[PDB]
Amino acid sequence: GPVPSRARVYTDVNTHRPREYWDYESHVVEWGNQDDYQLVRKLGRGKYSEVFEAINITNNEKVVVKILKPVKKKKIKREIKILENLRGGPNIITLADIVKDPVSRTPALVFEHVNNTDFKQLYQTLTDYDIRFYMYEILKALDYCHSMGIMHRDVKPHNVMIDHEHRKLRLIDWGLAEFYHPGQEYNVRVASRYFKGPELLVDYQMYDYSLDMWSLGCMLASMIFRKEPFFHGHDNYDQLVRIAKVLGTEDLYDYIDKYNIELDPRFNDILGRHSRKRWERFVHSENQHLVSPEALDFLDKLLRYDHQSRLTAREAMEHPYFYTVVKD
Ligand SMILES: COc1ccc(/C=C2\S/C(=N\c3cccc(F)c3)NC2=O)cc1O
Repeated sequence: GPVPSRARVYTDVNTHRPREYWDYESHVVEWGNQDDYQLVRKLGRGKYSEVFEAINITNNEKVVVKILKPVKKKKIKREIKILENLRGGPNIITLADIVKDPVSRTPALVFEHVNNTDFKQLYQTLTDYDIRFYMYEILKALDYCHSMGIMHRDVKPHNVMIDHEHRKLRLIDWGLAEFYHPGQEYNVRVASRYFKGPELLVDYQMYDYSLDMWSLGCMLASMIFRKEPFFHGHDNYDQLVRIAKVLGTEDLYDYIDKYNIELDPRFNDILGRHSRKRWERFVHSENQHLVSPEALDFLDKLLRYDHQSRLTAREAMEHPYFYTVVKD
């Protein structure tokens, strides 16, 4: 069978936490007052929820209300428990309340509000310095949640809220996040297609926090190279082919051979043979102001097939790419 794997950091965090910390199925929700919140406008809809701007009438402050569609109560408790565990951490969205919506007959999560700019327009305006600054702020959030025993599993631009006026960043949408337990096998149907790590694309279930670092590398590559998304697959099979055309097929085979994994035979006629490319080939006159040797080295150390070889969040924060970022 497949070779097992463990996280190289924060491996035992949940082992030595009290069971109440990670045993989300036993969590007892503390419900707030549903009439404290007045919905103002709908902001979005997903497969699992709708999100609204709202006003908390007990303080006349804007909040954001996520009304869940019906889903396994286990998954609802998981997201609530994770949000409560991480509340107050650096750049983690703050869950302010949980209420029962009388119309949907489901829980409604109430969050702090972020006056954000959509990434489609924000990414066209960010400077080299802005990108380093906000990448550092995302790493603070990821090192925190990893240090707290949690993997996010849906890192992508749409889940990073940025109020550019106040240089404020929040990592949102913890609905796919999970507790890391050594040796646990996880669902590989997580993350958005363009941000799925090779471990998900080869169906390796014993993955860990390092999945988030692949997704972050995909974000970085799209920003410094001005190509969004960077790995633009048309389905989950073509997604791995897009990656292999950059990282090469020999190291893909080294990866699956190390964990004694077999590729889906449907790759026999689509994968081809590809050399590993140098990142300089993606540099051109319209993105070179966002590229430096430090940026390419940092990106190279995030985008590794082997989840065990990627920078950890803490290691990433030590990288020379962040030397120019003003520290507080
Ligand atoms: C503008 O300010 C904020 C915006 C969002 C959030 C928190 C969210 S949105 C979410 N899921 C979605 C995403 C898209 C569509 C959908 F129907 C649900 N999960 C969270 O935690 C907090 C804010 O302050």
